[PDB]
Amino acid sequence: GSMGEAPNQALLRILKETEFKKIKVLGSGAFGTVYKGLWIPEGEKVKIPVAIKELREATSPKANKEILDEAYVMASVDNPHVCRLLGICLTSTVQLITQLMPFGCLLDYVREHKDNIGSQYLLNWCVQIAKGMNYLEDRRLVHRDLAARNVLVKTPQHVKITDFGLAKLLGAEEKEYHAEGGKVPIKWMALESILHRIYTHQSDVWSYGVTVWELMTFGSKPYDGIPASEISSILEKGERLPQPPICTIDVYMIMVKCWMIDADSRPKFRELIIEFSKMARDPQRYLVIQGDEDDVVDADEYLIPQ
Ligand SMILES: CCC(=O)Nc1ccc(OC)c(Nc2ncc(Cl)c(-c3c[nH]c4ccccc34)n2)c1
Ligand code: NA
Repeated sequence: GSMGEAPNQALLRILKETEFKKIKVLGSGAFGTVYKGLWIPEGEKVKIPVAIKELREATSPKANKEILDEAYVMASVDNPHVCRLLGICLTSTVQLITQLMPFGCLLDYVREHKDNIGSQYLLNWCVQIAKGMNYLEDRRLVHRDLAARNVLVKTPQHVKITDFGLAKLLGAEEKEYHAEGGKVPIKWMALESILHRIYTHQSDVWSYGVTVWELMTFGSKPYDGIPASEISSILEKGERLPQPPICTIDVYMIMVKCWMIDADSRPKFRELIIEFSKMARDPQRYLVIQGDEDDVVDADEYLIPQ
């Protein structure tokens, strides 16, 4: 309890609204709306595809608060497996501008390409998502909303984590974030998060296991048919998501470890990177898929806290 805080010198970039045009709606609902768009900086021979996020809440001040908190976090992160803020645009309700991810979210992707998705892809996605989370952990960020819908696809070989609407920054030696009231997706949440509103890097790991389960089932809904109010008592009873058909015990065991009652018994993201990348060297030994396609680890898969 002696470490202080370093200054955050991230630049917040404010973009002119005239420099980009909307093209079509990509998605919308309660959260707000996301548009596909093209950004054309003033004195340059460049056109950049972007997503334009317009969050919607009860009032404009409410939306603007939430959206500026999200811009803070996204402006502070820079990793190949995490979405990056290009900047914000100061309309009546603020717009978040980010890179367009042309293949959409990973959840819809695995649903739409179920039949042409092999073991190599699935396992590398798991590696890449873990690399993203591990980086976020090194930035002392708890994501709190990791799910297949919140993983975006730049290319089938390259995915990035998105949606920092619920993300929280921990203090220097701080371990937990205690949430107030507020909707959070119960079916991706760790038990302690549901019971006590405690969120940690290890509660993010629980969400990761559920995200991997989504991928391995080719985009099934977790605990399908079950109402959210019944979930915590199910988990308290020791019940968990079932073993996906394509999964070997080796892979299913990793998921179960992510869903341990004891948060500190769950794997660390750095360990998941190692485990999944080892598996990715021999994909068909670990996933058994219809119509598919040394202990040595590369230093880029051996990540040490920063
Ligand atoms: C799971 C649903 C899904 O993401 N669809 C989807 C389809 C097609 C796309 O590209 C042509 C994309 N590209 C994309 N690029 C950047 C962002 Cl920041 C978002 C994005 C963030 N939040 C969202 C909520 C709803 C829709 C999109 C987003 N999307 C996304
Ligand atoms: Na392994």
